[PDB]
Amino acid sequence: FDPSKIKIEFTPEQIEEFKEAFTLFDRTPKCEMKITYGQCGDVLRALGQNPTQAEVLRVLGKPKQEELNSKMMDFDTFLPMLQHISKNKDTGTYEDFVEGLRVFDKEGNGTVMGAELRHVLATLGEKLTEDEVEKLMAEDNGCINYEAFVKHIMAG
Amino acid sequence: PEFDPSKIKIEFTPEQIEEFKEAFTLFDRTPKCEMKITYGQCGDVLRALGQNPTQAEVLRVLGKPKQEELNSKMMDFDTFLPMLQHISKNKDTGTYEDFVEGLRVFDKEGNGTVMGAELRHVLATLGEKLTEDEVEKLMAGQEDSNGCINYEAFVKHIMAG
Amino acid sequence: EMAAFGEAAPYLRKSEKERLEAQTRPFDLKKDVFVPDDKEEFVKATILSREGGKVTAETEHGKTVTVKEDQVLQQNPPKFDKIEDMAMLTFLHEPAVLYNLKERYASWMIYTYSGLFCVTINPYKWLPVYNAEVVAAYRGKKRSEAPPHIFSISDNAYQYMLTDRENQSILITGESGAGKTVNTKRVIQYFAVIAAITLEDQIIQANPALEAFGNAKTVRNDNSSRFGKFIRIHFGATGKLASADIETYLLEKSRVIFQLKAERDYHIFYQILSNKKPELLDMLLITNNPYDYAFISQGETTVASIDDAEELMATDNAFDVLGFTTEEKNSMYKLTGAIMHFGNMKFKLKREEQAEPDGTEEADKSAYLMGLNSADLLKGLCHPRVKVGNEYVTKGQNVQQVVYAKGALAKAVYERMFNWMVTRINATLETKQPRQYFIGVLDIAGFEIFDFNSFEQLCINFTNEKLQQFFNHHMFVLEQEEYKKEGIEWEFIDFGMDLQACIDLIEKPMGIMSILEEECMFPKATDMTFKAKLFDNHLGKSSNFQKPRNIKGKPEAHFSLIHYAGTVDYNIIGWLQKNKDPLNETVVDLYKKSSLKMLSSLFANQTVSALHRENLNKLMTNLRSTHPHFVRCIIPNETKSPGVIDNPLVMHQLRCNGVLEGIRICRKGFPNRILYGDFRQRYRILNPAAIPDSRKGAEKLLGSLDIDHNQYKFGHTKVFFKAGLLGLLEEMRDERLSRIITRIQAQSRGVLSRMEFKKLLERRD
Amino acid sequence: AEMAAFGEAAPYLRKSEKERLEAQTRPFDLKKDVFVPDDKEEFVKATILSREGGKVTAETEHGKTVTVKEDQVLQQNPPKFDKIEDMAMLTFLHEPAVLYNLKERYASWMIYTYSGLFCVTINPYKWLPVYNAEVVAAYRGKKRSEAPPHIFSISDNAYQYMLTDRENQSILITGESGAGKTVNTKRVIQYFAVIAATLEDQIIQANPALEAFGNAKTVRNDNSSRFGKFIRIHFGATGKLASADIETYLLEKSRVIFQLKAERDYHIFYQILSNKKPELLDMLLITNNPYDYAFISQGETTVASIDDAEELMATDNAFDVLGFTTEEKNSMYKLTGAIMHFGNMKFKLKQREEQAEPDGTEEADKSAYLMGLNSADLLKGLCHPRVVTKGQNVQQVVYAKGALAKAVYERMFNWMVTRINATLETKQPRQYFIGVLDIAGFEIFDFNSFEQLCINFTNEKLQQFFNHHMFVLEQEEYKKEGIEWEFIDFGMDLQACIDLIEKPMGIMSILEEECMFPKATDMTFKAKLFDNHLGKSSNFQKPRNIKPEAHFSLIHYAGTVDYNIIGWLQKNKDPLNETVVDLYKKSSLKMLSSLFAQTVSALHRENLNKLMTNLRSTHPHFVRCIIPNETKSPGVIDNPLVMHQLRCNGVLEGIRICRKGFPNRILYGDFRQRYRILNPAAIPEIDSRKGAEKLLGSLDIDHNQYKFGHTKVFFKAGLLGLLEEMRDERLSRIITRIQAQSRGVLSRMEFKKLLERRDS
Ligand SMILES: COC(=O)N1CCN(Cc2cccc(NC(=O)Nc3ccc(C)nc3)c2F)CC1
Ligand SMILES: COC(=O)N1CCN(Cc2cccc(NC(=O)Nc3ccc(C)nc3)c2F)CC1
Ligand SMILES: Nc1ncnc2c1ncn2[C@@H]1O[C@H](COP(=O)(O)OP(=O)(O)O)[C@@H](O)[C@H]1O
Ligand SMILES: Nc1ncnc2c1ncn2[C@@H]1O[C@H](COP(=O)(O)OP(=O)(O)O)[C@@H](O)[C@H]1O
Ligand code: VO4
Ligand code: VO4
Ligand SMILES: [Mg+2]
Ligand SMILES: [Mg+2]
Repeated sequence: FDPSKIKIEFTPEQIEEFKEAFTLFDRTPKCEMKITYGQCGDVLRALGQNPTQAEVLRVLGKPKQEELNSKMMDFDTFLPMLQHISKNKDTGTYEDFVEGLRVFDKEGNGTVMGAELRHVLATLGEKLTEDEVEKLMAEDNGCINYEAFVKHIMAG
Repeated sequence: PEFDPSKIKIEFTPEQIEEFKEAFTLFDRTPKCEMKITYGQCGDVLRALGQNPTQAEVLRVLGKPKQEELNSKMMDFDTFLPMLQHISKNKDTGTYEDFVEGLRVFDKEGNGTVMGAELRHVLATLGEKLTEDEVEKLMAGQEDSNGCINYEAFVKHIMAG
Repeated sequence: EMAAFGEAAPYLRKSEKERLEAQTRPFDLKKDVFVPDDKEEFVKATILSREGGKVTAETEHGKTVTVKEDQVLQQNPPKFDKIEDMAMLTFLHEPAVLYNLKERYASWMIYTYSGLFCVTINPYKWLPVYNAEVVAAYRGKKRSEAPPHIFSISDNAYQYMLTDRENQSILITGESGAGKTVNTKRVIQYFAVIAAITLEDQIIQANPALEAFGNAKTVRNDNSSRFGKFIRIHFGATGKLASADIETYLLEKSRVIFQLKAERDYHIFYQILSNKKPELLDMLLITNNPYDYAFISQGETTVASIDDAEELMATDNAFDVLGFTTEEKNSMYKLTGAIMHFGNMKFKLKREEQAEPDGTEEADKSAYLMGLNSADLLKGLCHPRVKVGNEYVTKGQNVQQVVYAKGALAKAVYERMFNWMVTRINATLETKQPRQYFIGVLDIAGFEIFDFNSFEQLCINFTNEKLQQFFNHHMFVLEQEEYKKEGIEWEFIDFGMDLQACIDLIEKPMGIMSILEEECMFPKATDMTFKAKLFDNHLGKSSNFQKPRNIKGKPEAHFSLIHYAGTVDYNIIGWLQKNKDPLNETVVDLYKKSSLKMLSSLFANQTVSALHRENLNKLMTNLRSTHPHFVRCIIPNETKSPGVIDNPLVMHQLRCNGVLEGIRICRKGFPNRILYGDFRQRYRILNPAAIPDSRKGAEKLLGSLDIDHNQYKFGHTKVFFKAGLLGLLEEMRDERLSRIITRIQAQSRGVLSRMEFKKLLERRD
Repeated sequence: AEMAAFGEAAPYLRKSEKERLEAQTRPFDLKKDVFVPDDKEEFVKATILSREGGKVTAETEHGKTVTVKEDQVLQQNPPKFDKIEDMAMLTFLHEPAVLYNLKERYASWMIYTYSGLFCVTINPYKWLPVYNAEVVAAYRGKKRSEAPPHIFSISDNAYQYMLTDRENQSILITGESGAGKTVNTKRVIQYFAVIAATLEDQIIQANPALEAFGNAKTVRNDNSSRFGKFIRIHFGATGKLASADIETYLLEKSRVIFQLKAERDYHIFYQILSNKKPELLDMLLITNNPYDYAFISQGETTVASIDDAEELMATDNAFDVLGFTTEEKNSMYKLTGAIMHFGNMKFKLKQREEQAEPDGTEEADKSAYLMGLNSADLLKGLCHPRVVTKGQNVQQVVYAKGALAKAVYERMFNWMVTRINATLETKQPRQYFIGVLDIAGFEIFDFNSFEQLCINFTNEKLQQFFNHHMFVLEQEEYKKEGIEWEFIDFGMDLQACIDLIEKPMGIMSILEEECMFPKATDMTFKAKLFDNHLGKSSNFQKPRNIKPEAHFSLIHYAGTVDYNIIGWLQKNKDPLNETVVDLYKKSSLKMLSSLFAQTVSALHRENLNKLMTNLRSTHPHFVRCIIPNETKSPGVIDNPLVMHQLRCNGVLEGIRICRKGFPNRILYGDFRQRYRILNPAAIPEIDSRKGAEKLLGSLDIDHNQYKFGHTKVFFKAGLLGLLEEMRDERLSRIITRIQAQSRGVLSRMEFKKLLERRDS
């Protein structure tokens, strides 16, 4: 197996802190400490990681939509996945994020129109849903100061 | 003491000498009919005998005379003949092409024609100026129906005469 | 994927199977060549023998030819088949270019990039490549992902405008029927559709309205433009469509009253007579027969490719969308009808040599529609008033004199009505919306040679000559000047592309126009005093001026002019009258005192050659303050045959256009250049670490990339890019932007997931 | 004098053979006699006393002891080069050689100097006897060797180029305000009009008529041109004077109703008020006091150098010679008087509403009477313009009143130009033209507004026209013709500054866009300029306030100008009361009715680009006018002021391209037509290039001074001067031989008569 070759570097105290956190995602009636394949990414993010949809699907072993909705996963199968995702450090700099949003700044002024940023985030890259964009965005005239916005998304 | 006409060799045939003697004689205006010319009428006799010297060239064979010498200094045929021989030696009298190129300067539109009044002005003001009398005698006749001269035809005319 | 283009996809880019076929086609670089052909310019061949400086090859048809080593040209490997940009070809020569174009055309791919300009061959068949789906498919695409198309040129011009902060022009060249009007209308379609995501509706409808009055069937084109035009599309500082305007140049007045054998008058006359709107025939007091109207029935009356009935609906609808009132539309139709009746006014000699009317019926109808008195009209035409000093007396006129005057008036009404319509379209297109830039589109009347060439062919062909020189100056003069001015190591190349000798023959003092203008100021001047002055000043003096090449049976001429696109034989009869354009002032005064408001205003207001030369020099300056983008339209054959290429005809156009020379300056030079500040704004995203000064920033940024460092040069104010470097930097920027947005989204997903986890932790099942 | 047909002008044009010899034999040592930099005089003459370790110790001409570096020391030109006519012929070409040549000629009242193919002229501030019919006669056809530098010489050369090259010419006269552009423009016209000698009389009288209405006293010039103009003088194919026309550009409308402290309104107002023609004061219903008329008395009213009485006679006479009728002249005077009364119309607010109403009717009555209007209609139109009426406060009426006065004046000026053109038009055939350009020159006042930007932008564009022709097109010509040439960067390019003013997102463009926003203010316009250009455009800076306040600085070619942006939006839009305009259309005065039968920056930019194209289709000849000092002092030179003008004009760079390049060129066919006379044997009567190679190779000349191009032979200007002397001497020899042959014919004709009497 690919998860079997991965070495657990977390302290026993860290394991238990991820274990206590994992419990809030468990929706099993008998509380058997299990989450669906489709909610792995949400737990990885809750635990401080920021993987792409592609990265989550790779640690899950390229699952089908049926596996995402109904295949179960315990803490023991999740912990090696968390360790692998924890290894990636090329998550993009503050300068990359500002340079990316600067593309959409039609003039000099370090602002972008709210509707344009909402469109870009919902159409380009790994598309966010209109629900995710509304929750994320909720603007000054109706413009976003993209340098502040990057500081905001990176602090959260 | 020596002279510049004395060093010149007479190459004309005795028959030519006698022909030039009569021509020289027809220009005689002396009161005693002595058959002598003034220094100033030498150019005329040189030209009548087929030469075309400039005023500068005539004055040089005459030994750079004063106006008083031109009007009243008498000359016999014997002093004239060596002068005629010297003038006869100059062959750099200008080509037909030089004469056309000279008159072409005044052709404003590349016509092959020049306005009569302009040619009359040029001939009476530039170079060794002709008198208004000499220009009238030379130009008549004449200009075309519009008052223009076909220079080049005019060059052929002046060179044939 | 080519999926976003829909049904257009195969007509824009070859299939994945075909590029796998090109990638695996066996080829012998030493055998597979091009050889000259006396009937096909060049042919493909395989060398048989190899060696003593002589090569023996097997033709593609195939014959056995023996040619010299120097005459043999190498074929480009199959990888280069139907290549999108011909500046990317390994061997660049005449048959490589010709065969790339022929092969794309055989596949109905009519657009090809030629470095920084475009080549287009007329398909003579409508293809499904010009719809809103294709407009949308191209929106924002700069090469690579975007196959060659008129929408691509238009889009690229729009991006240059915003990046460089300068005005743009799309200059569409070509002979008559090459495709300039078709491509002009597709540039407009692109921008109007992009704006719709109405001014957009009105910009599109301006051309059907103008074409009805300014276009006609000639021997070369069924829809020939008989006037020139420059359409400016205005944009706001951020690139939003703001306004538009149209400038028209010199309508061919003579077509209104005269037609050659295989020609028609302006479309409108036949559109009205189609009887599609029967109320127009009744309003104009006309029949449905064009042979009843003298000025309009001299040549042809029907065109197989034109449905005059359907086109009348297009014309009338165009006016509605443009906001023309019922009085405006009706007045235009009525004046067109008045012109029709005017031509049918017959005259006869009194045993005197004075004209008098034959009948009065058509004069009565003319005057009624024009709001004039027919007794006044007929007296004005037969006895024009002349001023002696104190009293007004009349001038005598014979039938030939009245007939000439009758025609001159009709042409003046028509041209002024066309001018009114342009002004009226401009009043609609004008929005009072803030502007900052513009994209100008130039659609001239193309190069033409008829059996009979007069003054109108000289004006047309002179405009074409001036436009090719504009290409020559920009591509080979200003381009090389730019490198020097900026301190780029550059050795001057003479491309042999200069038409100044011919331009000087037509427009400079003592030239054809100047001699004509001076002759117009001499009252006793004739066509033959004019013919003599041309010969006296130019035969054996001007290389482009020659004797005519007259043939018995065919119409004769007075001289030949060696134009860029060919030698044209010109007939000088009536050029003085054409240039002066005299009008009967007695009738002009009746037009000023007209009860029909439009006619009254048309005439309320030196020579044709003076005005034409002024408009051309004004145009050439508006264009010099612009970044130009050339579209080179090519006619494939002389028989309007779809998919058929006449090799000598295509090659002649490629040569006189300087297509090869144009590709060469793009390959050898640095076609793209950007200011250091603008370079930092656009390409810092590639490596922000290299730019934590603007010139050093560009040196550090570019030096840090895995690129060929011989492909860019540093100037005093700009970075210069070789051909292909921009395309790489644009692919690298797009991929990096896609990765950054994906990382912004991954971080954003982490925030939202952490927000919800905080709600769960606060105690929320 | 010696070779003078110039009369009394001779010493003011070329120095005596006596001076030539005193110069030549004066004390001079090439190793000692040098130029050194000076912190107050730019450069000074000096004699080297010491030299050690790359440091030179010299004795100044004043004289102090200076110690400078070897690289700072510049060589003086030997006495043979004293007061040289063409500065391109100087052995050592540098800034002090040029400056001191000009200073020394000026000290001798020789105000014209050749600078290669262009000319430099320094304002004498004194009238010299160099511009009369005798001097005109003496320049006719003369070559640069037989003709001292003069404006008549530039005019004549232009005329020769026109006939030989068969192309249109232009004489472009540059300079700051008061440099001498209008003076030299009028002397170009005088030259051609005298050469021709009523068209000649009318061409000369067009300028006194235009100057009365378009010229005014500014702090810089007592006769400042407040409009630009291009005069075309038309010629027939053989060079006979045919016709003339005048194109005027943008008259300064604001001067009509407003004046700064040390300024006057247009000359005409003071000419009328002079009481020289007392019937005009009675006809116009005016007093003789300018202080009674608001519009014209804000600044100064009298100028020491101007006799307004004498000038009124010059104006009235100019109109007579131009064929203006009594009704034409009277209508112009009456409208000028109407404008004077219009400025004195007072208004007040209504008791209970922010609405204006008249405060008196006397001046309105006089205005309407002269304008052929009803004063009740005029006052109702100004207070209640029709849309149903619009409301107007006093500030609104006052502004509208001024806008209408300026519109009448400008249109009347436009009418006068058209009327002069109708007279100048002879229906005589033409083939070529010589165009003369007289713009309003570079100026800096204590207060610089929109009109100074338009003026200084025109000057900036004209210097770039010089730069482009001299250093861009010139080097381009050599390359396209295949002449061996290495590109030289002369450092003369003003595109950055031109782009800041006229390109999209520039000053004019921002202003134009702001005019299309109804809520826009002068301060919203100031913000957009700063947001787009401060720290982005090098030529755009912060103002340098001290006295009247400015909003920004513009680094122009000739200096840094501080601009005030107040009222630029209204100035650019130029709104007019359409109800009053309708009364002017329905006027009983035919003139006013005919006069009235998008933005200023848009129209100005269009006129400039039209002008630059008419000029690009001509061969240009530049005349560079220089102001010597800032006090109008005759014969006094301020070294830093002269040097600054020579630098920003690019005089030295201009001389260099003439010396290093090939300023003269001729087509092979035209070369054969003109120089075959030099040696007809070299070109027998195919091939035009081979003919030129054989002819030129056959002459005793420096064969490095000509080059063979694809279509032309290129020459050094010096070589052209030699070939012209060689052609003239050879023509004199050929005419002498034609005369010798002609004398032979006449003598042979007479001899034939003598022979027929005796021998034949
Ligand atoms: C291949 O795709 C394209 O056509 N584009 C993609 C991105 N471009 C934006 C941008 C990139 C870097 C340089 C150019 N500026 C251009 O080189 N200057 C231009 C100016 C005058 C002349 C005669 N030649 C060159 C700049 F627009 C715009 C189009
Ligand atoms: C008095 O001294 C003179 O200045 N001239 C002497 C003779 N000239 C007749 C003739 C001779 C040789 C060549 C020229 N053509 C001229 O070089 N071409 C000209 C045209 C374009 C530009 C930018 N620079 C060069 C010329 F016309 C006329 C004056
Ligand atoms: N891209 C094209 N697609 C289809 N038909 C075309 C195309 N280009 C030209 N044509 C045909 O050729 C005719 C002439 O083209 P047009 O644009 O009017 O030529 P031009 O303005 O150069 O004279 C058109 O009416 C049309 O029938
Ligand atoms: N050549 C000259 N001779 C005499 N006075 C001159 C000359 N050039 C200029 N001036 C003086 O300078 C003044 C201003 O000259 P002007 O032509 O009006 O300058 P510009 O038109 O450049 O502003 C003239 O009124 C005159 O007094
Ligand atoms: O057929 V054309 O539109 O080129 O006139
Ligand atoms: O004083 V000026 O004529 O330069 O305006
Ligand atoms: Mg067309
Ligand atoms: Mg002036």
